[PDB]
Amino acid sequence: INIQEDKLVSAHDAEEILRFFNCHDSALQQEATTLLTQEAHLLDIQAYRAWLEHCVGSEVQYQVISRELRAASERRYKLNEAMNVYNENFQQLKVRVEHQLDPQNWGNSPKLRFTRFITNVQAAMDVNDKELLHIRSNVILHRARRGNQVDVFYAAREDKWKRGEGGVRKLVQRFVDYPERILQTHNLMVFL
Amino acid sequence: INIQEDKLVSAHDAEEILRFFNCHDSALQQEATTLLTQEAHLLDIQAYRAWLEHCVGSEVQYQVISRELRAASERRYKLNEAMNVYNENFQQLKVRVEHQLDPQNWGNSPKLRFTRFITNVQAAMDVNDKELLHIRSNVILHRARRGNQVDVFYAAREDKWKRGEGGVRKLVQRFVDYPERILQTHNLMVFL
Amino acid sequence: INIQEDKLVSAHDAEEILRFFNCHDSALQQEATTLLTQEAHLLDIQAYRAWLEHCVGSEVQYQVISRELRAASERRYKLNEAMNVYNENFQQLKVRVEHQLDPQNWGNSPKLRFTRFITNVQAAMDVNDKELLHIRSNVILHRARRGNQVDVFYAAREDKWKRGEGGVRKLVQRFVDYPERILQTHNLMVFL
Amino acid sequence: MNYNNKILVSESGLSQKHLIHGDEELFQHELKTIFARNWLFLTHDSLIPAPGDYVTAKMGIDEVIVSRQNDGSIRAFLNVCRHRGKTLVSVEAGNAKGFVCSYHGWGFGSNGELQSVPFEKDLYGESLNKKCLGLKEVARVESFHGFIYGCFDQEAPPLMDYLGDAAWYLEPMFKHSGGLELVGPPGKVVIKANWKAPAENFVGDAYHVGWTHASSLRSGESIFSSLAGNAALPPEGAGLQMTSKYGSGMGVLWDGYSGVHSADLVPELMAFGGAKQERLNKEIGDVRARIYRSHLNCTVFPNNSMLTCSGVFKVWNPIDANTTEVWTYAIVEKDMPEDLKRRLADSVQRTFGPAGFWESDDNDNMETASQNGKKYQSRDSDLLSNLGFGEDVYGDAVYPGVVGKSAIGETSYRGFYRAYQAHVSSSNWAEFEHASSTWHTELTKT
Amino acid sequence: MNYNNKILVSESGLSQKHLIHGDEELFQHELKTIFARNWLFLTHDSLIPAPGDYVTAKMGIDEVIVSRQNDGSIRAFLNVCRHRGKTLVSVEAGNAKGFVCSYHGWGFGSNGELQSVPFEKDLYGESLNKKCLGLKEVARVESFHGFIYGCFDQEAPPLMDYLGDAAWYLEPMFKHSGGLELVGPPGKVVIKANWKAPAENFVGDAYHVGWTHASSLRSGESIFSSLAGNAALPPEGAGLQMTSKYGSGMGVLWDGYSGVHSADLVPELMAFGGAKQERLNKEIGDVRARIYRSHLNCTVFPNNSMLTCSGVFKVWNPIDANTTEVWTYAIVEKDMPEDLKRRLADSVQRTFGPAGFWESDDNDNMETASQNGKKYQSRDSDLLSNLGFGEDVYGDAVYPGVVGKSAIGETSYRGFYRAYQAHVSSSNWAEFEHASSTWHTELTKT
Amino acid sequence: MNYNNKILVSESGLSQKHLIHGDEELFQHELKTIFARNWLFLTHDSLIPAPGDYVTAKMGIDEVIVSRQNDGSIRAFLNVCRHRGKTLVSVEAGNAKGFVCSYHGWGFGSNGELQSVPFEKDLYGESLNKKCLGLKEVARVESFHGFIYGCFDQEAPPLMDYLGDAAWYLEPMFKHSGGLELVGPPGKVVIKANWKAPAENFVGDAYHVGWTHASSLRSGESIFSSLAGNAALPPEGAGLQMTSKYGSGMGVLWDGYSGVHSADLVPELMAFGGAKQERLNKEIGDVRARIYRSHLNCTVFPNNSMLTCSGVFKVWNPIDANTTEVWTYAIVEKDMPEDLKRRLADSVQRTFGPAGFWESDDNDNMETASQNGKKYQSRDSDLLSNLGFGEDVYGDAVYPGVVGKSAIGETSYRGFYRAYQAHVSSSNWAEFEHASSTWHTELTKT
Ligand SMILES: CCc1ccccc1
Ligand SMILES: CCc1ccccc1
Ligand SMILES: CCc1ccccc1
Ligand code: FES
Ligand code: FES
Ligand code: FES
Ligand SMILES: [Fe+3]
Ligand SMILES: [Fe+3]
Ligand SMILES: [Fe+3]
Repeated sequence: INIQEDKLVSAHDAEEILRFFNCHDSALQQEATTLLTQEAHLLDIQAYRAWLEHCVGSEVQYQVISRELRAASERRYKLNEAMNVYNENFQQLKVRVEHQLDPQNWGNSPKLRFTRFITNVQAAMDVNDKELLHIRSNVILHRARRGNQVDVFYAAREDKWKRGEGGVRKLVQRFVDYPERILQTHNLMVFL
Repeated sequence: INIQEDKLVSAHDAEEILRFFNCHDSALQQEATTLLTQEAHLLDIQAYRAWLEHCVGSEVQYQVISRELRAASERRYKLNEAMNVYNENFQQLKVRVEHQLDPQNWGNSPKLRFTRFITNVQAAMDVNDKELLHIRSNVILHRARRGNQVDVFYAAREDKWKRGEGGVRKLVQRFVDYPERILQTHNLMVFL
Repeated sequence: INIQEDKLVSAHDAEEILRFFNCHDSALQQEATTLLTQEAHLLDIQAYRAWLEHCVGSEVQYQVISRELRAASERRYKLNEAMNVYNENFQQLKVRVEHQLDPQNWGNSPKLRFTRFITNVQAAMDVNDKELLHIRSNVILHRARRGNQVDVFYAAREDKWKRGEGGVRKLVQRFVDYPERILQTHNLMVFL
Repeated sequence: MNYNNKILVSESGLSQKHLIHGDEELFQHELKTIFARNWLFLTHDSLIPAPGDYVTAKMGIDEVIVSRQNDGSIRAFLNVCRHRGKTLVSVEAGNAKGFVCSYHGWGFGSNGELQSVPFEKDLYGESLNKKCLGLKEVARVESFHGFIYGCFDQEAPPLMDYLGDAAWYLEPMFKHSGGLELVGPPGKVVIKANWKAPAENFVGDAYHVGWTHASSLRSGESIFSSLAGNAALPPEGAGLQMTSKYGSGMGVLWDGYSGVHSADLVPELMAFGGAKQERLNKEIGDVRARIYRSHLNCTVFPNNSMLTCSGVFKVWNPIDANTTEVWTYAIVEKDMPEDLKRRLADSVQRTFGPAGFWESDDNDNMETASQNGKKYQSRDSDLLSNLGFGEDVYGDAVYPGVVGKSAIGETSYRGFYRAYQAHVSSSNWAEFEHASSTWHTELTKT
Repeated sequence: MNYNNKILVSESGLSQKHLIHGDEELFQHELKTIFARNWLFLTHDSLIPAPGDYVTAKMGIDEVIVSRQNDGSIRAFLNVCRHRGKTLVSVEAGNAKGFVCSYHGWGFGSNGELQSVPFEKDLYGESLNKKCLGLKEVARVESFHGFIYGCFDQEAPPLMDYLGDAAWYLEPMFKHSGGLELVGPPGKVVIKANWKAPAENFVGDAYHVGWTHASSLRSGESIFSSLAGNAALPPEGAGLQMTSKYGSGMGVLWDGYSGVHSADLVPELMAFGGAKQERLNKEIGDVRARIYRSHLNCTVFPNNSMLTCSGVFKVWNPIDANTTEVWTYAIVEKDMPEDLKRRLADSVQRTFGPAGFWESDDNDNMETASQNGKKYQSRDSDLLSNLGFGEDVYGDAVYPGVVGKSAIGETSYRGFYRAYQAHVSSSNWAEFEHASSTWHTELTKT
Repeated sequence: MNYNNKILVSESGLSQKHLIHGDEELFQHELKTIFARNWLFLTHDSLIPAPGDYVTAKMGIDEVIVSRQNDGSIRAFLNVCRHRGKTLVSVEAGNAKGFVCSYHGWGFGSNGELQSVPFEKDLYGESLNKKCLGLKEVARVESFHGFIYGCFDQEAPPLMDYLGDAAWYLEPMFKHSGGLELVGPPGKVVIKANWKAPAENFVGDAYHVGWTHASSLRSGESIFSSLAGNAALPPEGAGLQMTSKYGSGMGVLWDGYSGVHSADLVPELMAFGGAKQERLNKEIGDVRARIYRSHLNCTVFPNNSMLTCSGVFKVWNPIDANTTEVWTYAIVEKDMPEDLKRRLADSVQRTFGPAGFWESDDNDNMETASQNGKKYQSRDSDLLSNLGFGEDVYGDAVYPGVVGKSAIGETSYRGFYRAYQAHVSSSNWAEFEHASSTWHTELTKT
């Protein structure tokens, strides 16, 4: 992509496209689909400890940003473009997991219901680190609670996964640039 | 999964996870995807007789439950936990199909529009019955009618499929625990 | 499908089913999935020129219809059944792309956010033109803008794709019969 | 709108202004004059049988906690903390000796009393008067053969008197059958209709069945199936209609014990009901034993409906003028075999539940009829309920109430709306009584 | 708010209170004083040409059935059953001799009469007065060269008089061209704008075109394209603006026969319009033949708009103060070749339909302008429409109406809002007339 | 409702009618008597430091553009075009010398002046009075140590006087620390609560912390963690509560400089705050230097809240009675190392942002408490805020304002609601003053 010609495309997005158009490995796309489907299953059933143990690397950065709305022509205002809804290391994810599992988390009674839909999976090995797997995928996340509360989240996820303990591929980075600026879902207290 | 440690996980959900983490067969996942995509296509075009003939086993149990909201700490109140939105054998599904096709079903004019999105497909042969296929998948079901009525359903489906007439794999059990307690979709008159 | 028996099924829908139930080629389904996932990625990042260059054939017809609501029993009233929300050749798509990229398209500042979910992919080579690929797929398209505007589109797409310049498979026809009669999304200014 | 003067329902209940299904100001007024004044269905003994058992229920737009006391009685309380008004209970059913607020931790007993306040001694000292801080209690809670109703108005008639002439019809199934159980949990679905649309339909609408439910009648192979597409009229003497002083009413379809149930339950049910009827002949007489095994479509004013024998039990919970939350339970006779009870419950939900194919037939009818009540040219239009007018009787030697001796008519619409109008135009029960002193005469005119 | 006294539109239509785009009480008042009083677009002959053909249409928030009678006339009726108020017709178009209600099966004729009632003899006997139970009929239905309008108010002026001075401008294209056809079905989209926002824009807003539509002008290569980004002002004499007694008005852009159509249709259209113009010179004179092939942006008060030559035809159907359902049809000249008609229709939808790229340019403008009318600090603020004030004329020897002899101005806003205010402050047509007896003098002051 | 007479808040602020959280008419009245009258938070110097820098902000339901002028001052204007009312600016922040409307292209300066009108000479000639067409300006804009507030009412007290006795408590952190910076952009989330629910919680609710936040306290390992599940009461002298004439108030928790931050920041923060405190002892005295490093939970009336030391900064933007848009920024001390500032900002969002796990604990509490205010049986019920009443003082030799010398109580609720009621029942500032001439006496009764 020439971003001088395709004027709406960001440098970051053009770079990410490039990594998937090159070496397409069908087997890798399939492995990635399995990995993400199993991860989503563990999260949907609220097996948060299993998710940490089986899916999340010790060196993880788990990050979801919210980007301030700026003019397309803006070129002078250079203050913090985004805030971090999440920007968690492993210990910080563990804190969030303990918070979910705490029997005095009143918001979790009656039990929440989660349903995740993972689509558009793409996978490519890193060029320089042949043990680093780039995986892109989109998620629709449906959360239902308390009779008539229904919140639906939509996002693209840029992941890096790497083989860890026992040779199991685990998440070492997730980056989400959340597409809605003002959340209409009461909170973003879900693991995208 | 240790459900004593992962306190939010039900015994049932932990059991279902276990069946998919074991023998992963990529070919089986692909067959399952085809089976479910073709089933969804027949339903989307409202070919309900074809769906029965091609997708539904004579011994089917087609079940969708709605679970009463109970305290996470509840241990004494032991009355019926759920009701059956659907709990149909083949003849009962046939009744519902005839109701859909009846020319005096006024609600079906003008013709409804259905669009189904099937994701997160997992498949595993049963351990004891090597002819029984377990298939898990999630569905978003969009129903549009009468100009401005739009209802979107979200669910996880636990299926069992088995080879029947002519060697065709057909649904012998579908179980859905509907995630929204109070429906905001006018009814649940759709085949999940 | 016998549409005399399956009374809710249209002749067109029955014909489309038939093309996918015949020769199933798993490799073709996979190629189609890659093709559509890459197309959706280019659109999501608003690389509209790249989309035209890499995904759209010079002989394309890109068509989205809205069908007037008629009685299921209607047999006499024979005036135009549908209008064209889109019915574009390549040059007309190019006009729309230039409109998106124009720096005086005020509606595009701040930048829009798109997320597409492509599911239910089916693929079959044409019987008579062994270079024509039929691809069916469903899309959920999420568009977010201006803080709190969120519009979600749902559709089934009937595509034909054909090898063009450099042997690259490109879209030569997309047909969508939009399922909602009255749009509740402000407009249909998205590429389904 | 001046509710003292505005004729929303014409004399004898012959018509109603269409706006009653759409007007939000009137809906707000109904919260006061209908829902805060009248008896509303809460639960059944079978759902809270043991001390500490509780459920949540709606009463109008309010939510209440309904709790079995240690002494075997039932008390009901607003689901609202007496401190800063947080919702106390977030589940639908359970068992507990009390309820603790998740905001500041105040603890209320199953008896509604404020029992504990965190760090009371250190914070409030002796200054907090907990005796005056009990949960806001529903003034009246009474039982009709296990079916528990509540009323916010201390001045209401006892539930039995409130049922009026309808009680006589319900007793064979509710009492003389040995008793009913409510099978929960209920299905719950929101529809875009005014609560009065399904309430009026269940109270007295046999006319709609053959046409509205043509597809369900034809497909389900039930006992009332000869009616599909108005192919056949019920014969003379096929049933009757009734209504009562406080608004409750019902249709009676003789002998229809298998109701809407598909042919797969018909032989079993018709055998069971017939066997019990033969026993009841000796106890309550032939007519009343026949009523036991006859299909009753009933509304207990204002918003509780049922189909006996079919076993359908409904609450039309009001949300706004065009929004209603429908709760659907199954009723079964206690002495039915457990396997039959299970299949009957599933069949109730199959036909009239969230995916009830019969209930779906009614959707557009009730939603559009309600929504049209908001449309400018329809607000002041007249909904008609004149079918059978001038042929109703009162004080019959056999069948009590205002009675239309025909299976199909609008007798029960008239009594329902007469009571509705008398409530809407009254400030209290005494005024309702004054407005109702010639209720049956008004209904039987001409 | 007291609508008799409240100045919502200032003298000469020079400004309007911003609240008019946001106030729900005023919206409710408009249902009475605007929509129930004035002429509203229903359909075209070309969409219901044969006996039995019908469509549904909105009239304000009400829905009507519009039916071709056996005698060739058209009658329109509320889409509401006379029994218990269910919506009769659930489709948008078709052909039928009558309509049967899906609730209790009452059958109405295409002429609105109650023709059949299931089991009438057995149920109602001879007591049902069907002659008094016909569908509620739209009092007035008239045609302007095939374009069918309805009015609930029997007292309204004939449609032709109601069009007033605007009729003269429309006639060359609507009448002298040989006639137009409406190509359906329409696109239908909900926008979050008050109906007055697009109505005012189409009636008289040429000023916005170069800036709002900069991207569409630059990208589409149409005939008005020199204006993109206000790069160029239309020369003197490029057009004019007009308005009329009953609120209708339009802009005229001389010779712009290819309108918004992309360059792919420009040569064909400019040839076709020019050829017909040369024929019309001899019949209606040079000026009027030129008007035929000139681009008219017009609103027929209150909520029907069009762009002639571009062929865009709009209904802004009111839902609430910030919600409007936009219906978009194409107009074509009957004697155009069929292939040109097809491409013109697609081009209308391409530019101004549900995915109309021109129409999308207007979205934020109309939605935010409407929504700001609800904001506290803006309610009492003044929307300005003073451009060109003091330069309008009336009674011109060539161009009738209140006329601004310039392509860009706010003449038509002023006449639109003068009529609007006169209606809002009046209880009936007689009062509107009294409030309008010096309408043109008010518009041409200073 | 008659707001002159209606007792919405009882004497001494001891209780409030639950309807205040649900009543839409009262919400509309608050737009006038609360939001259009009082000081509302806009932005910080650190977010618009350079000439031309601007942000958008809400003031009540209105939106404003807040712009740094060439002279270093800040001016704020309604985000509404003076022509036909379109929203001028669609982004949240940027740098520009002016703003051009996308409808007809009118150009306004950063100083609000109408600077350009497309084709002004050709269209308006000399008749357009641009000097009278500047953007509607916010009458009052003032700074409290870089924190910029606005007020629509020219008659308001200066911001410093408006802060009243609360200013003394804020100064050590806001002024004597060397100054704070606001780290943007804020998180933005809609909750289904009345704006008063979180405002009252931040102003004076220490009671809820141990119970509401039990899981966050236990899981996060913060400094206030001994309180999880009400396992322990803060010792005597652990803190105090205060309130002020114009409604602002706060709790003070002695020494809690690491606030809600997880153990990963505790040692660093406690070292940093302690070091600066030792320097401040010599400058402002021991007590005030201790206040600097003490955790303040504060609401600046009406709808701006903060937790100092935790660094949480909140705007509760009103949408309707049960809808609030929550903006969450981080505050940091300017002289903190940049890496600490970055981690502090992330930690603010981790705990109290859109996915703030502490903030999530409060969701159901505030949403249900607000929504219950609409329920019929709760509207006229009394929300209690009597904890600590009869033990507050005024005019203390060390701690100014109405002060409760205990860490946990409802002192600040009482002062908040006393000011609220005085505003709701007053037509202007003079009337508020008259209604407040014995404000502290009322609060310290018994
Ligand atoms: C027999 C089902 C039914 C339902 C409602 C009213 C009457 C009858
Ligand atoms: C020429 C397009 C147009 C549209 C509306 C108003 C004026 C002009
Ligand atoms: C310490 C966190 C907190 C929040 C609100 C009110 C008081 C205290
Ligand atoms: S709101 Fe229930 S304890 Fe405070
Ligand atoms: S409502 Fe139409 S027939 Fe009864
Ligand atoms: S509305 Fe802003 S320039 Fe016209
Ligand atoms: Fe029915
Ligand atoms: Fe425009
Ligand atoms: Fe809190």
